[PDB]
Parts: sequence; structure tokens; C-alpha cells
Amino acid sequence: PISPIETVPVKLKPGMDGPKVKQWPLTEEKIKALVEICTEMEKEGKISKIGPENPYNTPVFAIKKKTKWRKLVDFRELNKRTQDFWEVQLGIPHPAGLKKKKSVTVLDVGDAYFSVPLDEDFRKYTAFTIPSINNETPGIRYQYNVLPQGWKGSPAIFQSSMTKILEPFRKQNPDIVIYQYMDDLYVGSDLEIGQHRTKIEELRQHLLRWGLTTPDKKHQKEPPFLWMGYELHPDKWTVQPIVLPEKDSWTVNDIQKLVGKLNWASQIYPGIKVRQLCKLLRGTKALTEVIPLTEEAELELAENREILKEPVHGVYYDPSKDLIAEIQKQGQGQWTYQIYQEPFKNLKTGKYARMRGAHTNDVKQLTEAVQKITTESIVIWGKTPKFKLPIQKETWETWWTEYWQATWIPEWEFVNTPPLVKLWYQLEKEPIVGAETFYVDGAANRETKLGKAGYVTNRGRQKVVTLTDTTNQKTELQAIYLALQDSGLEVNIVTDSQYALGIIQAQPDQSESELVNQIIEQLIKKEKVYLAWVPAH
Amino acid sequence: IETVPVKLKPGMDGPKVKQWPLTEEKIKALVEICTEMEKEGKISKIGPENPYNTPVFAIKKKDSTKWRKLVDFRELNKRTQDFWGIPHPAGLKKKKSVTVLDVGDAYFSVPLDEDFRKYTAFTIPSINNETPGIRYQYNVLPQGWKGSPAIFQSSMTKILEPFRKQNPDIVIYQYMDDLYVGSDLEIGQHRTKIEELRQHLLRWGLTYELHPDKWTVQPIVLPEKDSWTVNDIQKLVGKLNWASQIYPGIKVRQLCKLLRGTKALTEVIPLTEEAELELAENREILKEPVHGVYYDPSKDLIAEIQKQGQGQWTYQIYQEPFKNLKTGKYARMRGAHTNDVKQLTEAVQKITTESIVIWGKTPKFKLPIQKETWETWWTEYWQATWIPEWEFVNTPPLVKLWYQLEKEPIVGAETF
Ligand SMILES: CCOCn1c(SC2CCCCC2)c(C(C)C)c(=O)[nH]c1=O
Repeated sequence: PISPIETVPVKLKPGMDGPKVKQWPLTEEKIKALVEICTEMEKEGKISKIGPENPYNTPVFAIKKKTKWRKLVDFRELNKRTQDFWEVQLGIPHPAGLKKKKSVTVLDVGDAYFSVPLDEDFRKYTAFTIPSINNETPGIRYQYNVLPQGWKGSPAIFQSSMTKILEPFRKQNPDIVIYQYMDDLYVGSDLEIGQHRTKIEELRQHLLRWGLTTPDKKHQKEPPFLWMGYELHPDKWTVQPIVLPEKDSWTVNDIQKLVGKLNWASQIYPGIKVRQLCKLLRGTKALTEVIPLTEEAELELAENREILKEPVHGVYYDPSKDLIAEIQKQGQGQWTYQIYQEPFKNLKTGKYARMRGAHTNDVKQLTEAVQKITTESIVIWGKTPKFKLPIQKETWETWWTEYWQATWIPEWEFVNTPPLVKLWYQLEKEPIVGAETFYVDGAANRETKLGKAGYVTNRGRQKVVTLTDTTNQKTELQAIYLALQDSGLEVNIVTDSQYALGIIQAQPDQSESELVNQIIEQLIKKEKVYLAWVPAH
Repeated sequence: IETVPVKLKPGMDGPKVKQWPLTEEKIKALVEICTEMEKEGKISKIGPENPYNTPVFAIKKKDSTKWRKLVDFRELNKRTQDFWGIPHPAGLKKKKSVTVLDVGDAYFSVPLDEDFRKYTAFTIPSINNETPGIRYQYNVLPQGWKGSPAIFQSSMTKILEPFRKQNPDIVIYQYMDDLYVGSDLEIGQHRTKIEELRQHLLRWGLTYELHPDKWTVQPIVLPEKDSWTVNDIQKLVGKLNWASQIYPGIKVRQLCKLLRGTKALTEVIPLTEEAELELAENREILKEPVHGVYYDPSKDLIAEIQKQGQGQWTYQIYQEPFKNLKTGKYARMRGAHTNDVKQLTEAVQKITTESIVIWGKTPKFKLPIQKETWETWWTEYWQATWIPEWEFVNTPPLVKLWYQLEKEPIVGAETF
């Protein structure tokens, strides 16, 4: 059960050398075990008894499972002195992108790691030693002939080998999809179950051909398949049940795990909340610190248990059908979406953590949500979804058409499902005839942080205020704030504030400054505003 | 023939760039194209012991639906030893008209040194990662690699010479996978000659209408009004002010005088004879580009773009701040009316080609777009074998305001 498979040319890193760390000592009880285990592999062909010619070595240990003694070789060192390979698939498939299959059979190619050969030129760096009863005469020397478990190259190499082998079958059976993942091969089809079964057996046999020994009936996996928090059934997918333990004492860790698992849930279940629980982490002094849950928290944690009792289910990808994506602004910065082909039958749902920045607007954020989604779709369905967005086209056209930055939204359609996104305000194109005119200004000693800010209008109104512990931007921005307060529904404000210039261009509706936020609230409350920038001094 | 040994710059290792996500139809094409190349032996599958990797993608060839493979060796090119190619024909940019030819197929029949091949590794993605990437590697000279056109210089001058010599008046300049040809001949006379040469290139196995003569660098045109308002002056003064970073003889002095006090933003102000002249001097200064600006090969080329909205975009090609080598405007192409990205990328290429045409090197772009927005969609509208470097930036408000003044034609180029 070894293999007549080509080996891959493996080299070490840039001029380094095979590991040479001494063998951790063991008891007679642990030695006997390894010798046992080793003697079997020695014959199974996995390893070969060597000699002193090998200057390299690696630590082998003994750990029993749930009570037979199993062995463990520590390759950390080698792995360090091992060249690099091309990442062995770090991007795994998402259920929302699988097609439903009349059948899906899973073949186990477990020990396969120990079934494929190693680069005959490399096998020396894998050499390890089975000690003798407490540092007596030297022990038994071995070295791996097959891909060693826990070794850097093993995952990459295994998957490559398994690919060459599946090349033919796949080329010969187009109507069949196989998914290579570690020790598994999920093979699915739409052939009649008898046909399916027959083919499977054909595959198994072809494998048996290359020494990839056949599994057992006991170890056979069956639907529903558990995958990244999901339960994959033949006709649909569901969520692996998620339970919030009931406790009388909650530590910081417990509140963080809870928040952790809860957050991941906000992605599939609608209504999840963690705000009140998240307050529980303020001033926490130690992971094990016991934090008493507030009424708001106990209530929150309560509703959640109930939401999680919901049987959210989903559907699989049907290439014949449209890909629709509908988004909702669940709040400033927060967004939700659901990719579906036919109404109410979702492929995938999702939410995006309150995107908080230095200064943007909803439309801009809307756009970002859209792109993250499009990138997501491209990977999952190799195509972009038609978008149903809660924003009129006039709003979009108005925004995008003049915004200083390049932006875009693929084909999309409007859907009146409040709340809709809109432009809270629009600085006037030209100064306002009739409206008052404020000539604002703010000054502060960058060092004494003592400053003042005010304005003078073409109409006589004038104010000034002293501010302690302030910066120049603030004063200026404050200059603008008052102007906005002390003014009517139509104002003309002029300033030599460099920031007010960025505001004129971006016209944000949210930012890192409560102060700027204040200005915005006022900006929004206004009927007509004309911001003007003029050089300072 | 034989393979000339190529090597990376001392200390550089092969590129290991991730493969960005590809659309289904795009992956389909590359799989065809690639199995074809495999058969034809230009490339052959590779193992995991090859850790390098360059991104690949698919574009559309003009007039046809047939897809074209495009690999982004920007990273590999960068780390590739230098072969110090052809100097720049200062006369190219002068010719009345220029045409570009896609001669990247030429290299396909030239072996690549075996030791370098690893560095050309590239992967073909798969929807939802349901299939491991299809890893290949080049055997022949790859399209898009700087090393290619280089190694194929002798073999090119050779096949070109009998035409260059035959037609000493026409200019032929080669860049990356492209060939830039430009004659002064009449349109008819020009195009046919191209075909003539074409058949010539056709004689071995190989198959845009530019006009550098009109690539004038436009001037800044200041406003002009019957009566002027506080605002109008306030605006103007800020622009001139900023602009004095270029033309120092520019003055706002007097204008700032009649701007003292606190009156309605809309109130009309009388222009003092001093402000009048100050403004007139300013117009005279802006009548031409700033003196003393010369291209310096030892320095990178920079191209910045500002979005003027409504489909209009301004750009500046410079190497030193305010010391532009060229400036300009760009209006979108009939069929990009709802796609910002498209216009931007359509422009990048135009500007790059011009850069090539004029200096024989692509400039470094400063794009007024968000990383994610660009990286997600430019490949959708890319149509050149080469790819220019770029960075994403935030357009300073004023910079936009200034160049927004770029002098525009009376009616423009009249195509009767
Ligand atoms: C029993 C259903 O198994 C889920 N499933 C599946 S199996 C699924 C199992 C978890 C890892 C990803 C693949 C497949 C293929 C890959 C066999 C498919 O095409 N379509 C599916 O619906």
C-alpha cells in the first residue's frame, strides 16, 4: 500500500542544513511503544532502518490517545529548513457556491499522507532516533520513505499527487465533481444513484491502483456534512446548532467568547445584538475577572438564545438562475445583504461591521459594501450579482456624477425598502443671495492650547468665545459651528480652514470628530448653505 | 535557436504574487488558451516545489470575441536584470501620425533559458476553489516580460531593417509587445504602408491612430467678467495663490486689498486700476508653460489624474512638483457613461501610450480612486499588453480647481 508514484524534487532552504537536535529521553514504557509502532512501519515500507551515516536527526515522542501508545515526530526544525511550496489551497469553498447534487459520496484517503513517497534525496533530513532505556547505548535509527506527518511539504505534495491521479478520471467523467480536502474527496454527481455508486467504486479502484488503500465501512462519512459552521444536506444547508451556556458567573473570557460566537452569528441570524454585552468589557482588569451582567445584558443574552433557536436554512447554487443581492442600511455604518436566486431562498446572507472612518458618507459606504460583495461573489460564483439597493437612481447619479473620487456600482436596480440612503445635504453650487454672510475664524496657541473663535457678518452679528485645551482645527471648526447655530436656514460662510476645504469636496456625513459631526448635524438641519474657502492671512 | 542565460538582479527572488479572483467566463478562456499552449509546448504544468507565481487574466482583442491571455509580470520585470534595448527616436513624437502593432506572438518561437522558467510560474483559479489551481510555467519567451522584446532585438531589427532602410522616412519604435510606427504621409498613403510592412511581418508570423503633432499642452485661462463679486474674487484669489507655486511672478496683492472687510459674498466689487493690471500681468504669465522644464531620464515619470466629474478628467505628467512635462484633459468614450472605472482605465492607457511615444517609458500613475474599487474592476476594461505602476491618492481640492481652468478650444477639432 505504498506507491508507484513519481516523487517531487524537494530541496532545503538557501544553503541551510538538515536538522540535528538530540533525542528527548523516554521511559522503557514509551520506548517499547515506538519500537512496536516503528517495526510495523518499517515493514509497511513507510520508513527504513538506517545507520550512523546520517548526521541529521529529529525528536520523536510518545503520546497515547483515547489507551494505546501513538508516536509523534517533531518536524518544527526541519520545517524551518525546508524550502517553500505553493500554498496548498488556503481558499476553501463556501456552501453558497456549491451546486446541489443527486449524490455526494465521501472517500477517506487518511493514511494517504503516509502512502505517498518522499524525495529519495530528502529522506535523510527526516532521520530520527528511538532512544534506549535512559541514555544507554545509542538507539534505533530511522528515516521516512513516504511523506512525513507534520512535515512542511506533506500537505502541498499530497494534494499535487492526488491531482495528477484524478486528472484522468475527471477528464473521463466530466459529469462528476470531486473536492480535494485533506484526507477527503467529496465526490458528487447528478447521475442516477446506481450509476453514481458504480462510478465511485471505479474511482476507489483506480486509487487502489496507485496504492491508495481503500477505507472501511465504519469510517464512512455521511450527510449532512459539517462545514465551517454549517450542515450540508443534499437538498439544502442549515446552521450547526449554536448554544449559549447558561451561567450564574460570567468571566471576561466567557463574555468575550460569547461576543465572539455571537458576532459570527449576526451573519446568519437577523436581530442579534451584543452592544450591552460588549459594555461588560469596560475597565476589565483580568480575563478571569467576574463581571455581573446588567439587566440590559441579561435581556440581550436572553433574546439571543431565542433568535438562535431559529432554523435558518439555505439553498445551493443553480447556474441556470439569476444571482440577486439585496442590501439594507441597518444603521449608520452597518449593512446587511442576502444573495438569493429565487425569493426568500438564500444562498448566503451577511452583515458588515459598522465601518467607522475619518470621514465619508452613506453612498460612499454603500458603494464599498457593494464592492466587497462583488469581490465575494466573483470568488464564489465566478460572476457578479444583480443589485437591489435602497437608493433611488437620481440620488446615485447626483452623488457619483460629481464626487471627486472614482466609484461604481455594477448593474443594479432600486427597491423602496426603507430606510433608503440619501444625501443628508448638498452644499450650494453658488453663494446665496439674500442669506446672511459669516466671516468665521478660529485661533489658538498650538502650545498653550488656549484659543478663541468667532465670526462677523455682513449684517453686524458678531461673537467670540474662549476655549481652553483646544487645537487650531477645532477653533476654526468651532468658528464654523457657531456660524451655523447663530444663523438662519440659509447661510454663506467663508473660511481659511484647510479642513473646511476637504468638507467642501467630500461633504461627509460622518467622521472621527464629534465636532465635525456637530457641524454636520447643523449642516443637515440647514435649508441652504454655501461654504467658501479663502487663503489665510 | 539557443537560450541566452537570463538572471534576476543580485539578491532578488522570484515573484510570489497572489492570483486575484477571476470571472467564470474568464477562467474558461484561459483554460482553453492554456491547454493549447501546453499542446503546442510553450508552457507545461508544474509542481508545488515551484513557490513563485505571477497573476494572469483575460482581455478582449479589438473586433473579435476571441479572448487574449494577459499575464502581469510587473513584479518579474522589476526583478529582472537589465540588458544595458533601443534608444528613443526623438523624431517619433514629431511624425504627423502613428500606429501601434501587436507583435507579442513573435516570442512564442524562442526558447527561454531553462533556469529562469521557474520564475514565470502562474496559476489559473477555479470558481469557489472547488478545483486546485492549474499551475503552468513558460518554456518560450512570454508576452509581457521585459526580457522578451530584448532577447528578440537582433531577430527584430533583422526583419525590420529591409523596411526601415526601404522607407527611411517612416519611424519604427518598439516597446514591450508593441510596435510604434509613424509617418508624415497622407492617411491613405500611411495606412497602406502599414499594411505593406504588415505583410512583411506577416512574412515571418505576426499580425491605434495617433497624431503627436496635435498633443499640445494647454494653458490656464482665468475668468473674465462684466462685474465681479466678492465670491468670484475670493475664488480667483485662492487659485492664483496656489498657482504662484508654479509662476512666482503671479500676484494677488491688489486683489486682496479690495477683499478686505466684511460684505455680502454676492455683492459686486469695483476693480481698481491696480487690480486690473495685476490680473492682466497674471494672464500674461499663464500664457505659457513655466520655463526650465526638461525631462531627466535618471528619474521616474509621474502622471497624476483628477476627476472633474461629468466624464471629464485632467492629468499632469511631471517628474518634479509644478514642473510638468505635459498636462491635458480627457473626455470619456461613447460607452462609459455609467462607469467611472472604465473612463479612468481608458485614460490611463492613453496617457501611458503617450508617455511611451514621447519618452519610451510608462509613467507612474497616481489614481483618484480607491484601491478596492480599482483592483476589483480595471482588468475588465484593460486593453494593452503592458501594465503601468500605480498608487491611489486623495485629490487635493485646489489641484483640481486649478487645472479645471485648462484652456479649451473654440469649438475643438472640426471634423467637417
Ligand atoms: C450532501 C451535500 O453535500 C454538499 N455538497 C457537496 S460536498 C461539500 C462538503 C463540505 C466541503 C465542501 C463540499 C458538493 C461536492 C463538492 C461533493 C456539491 O457539489 N454540492 C453539495 O451540496
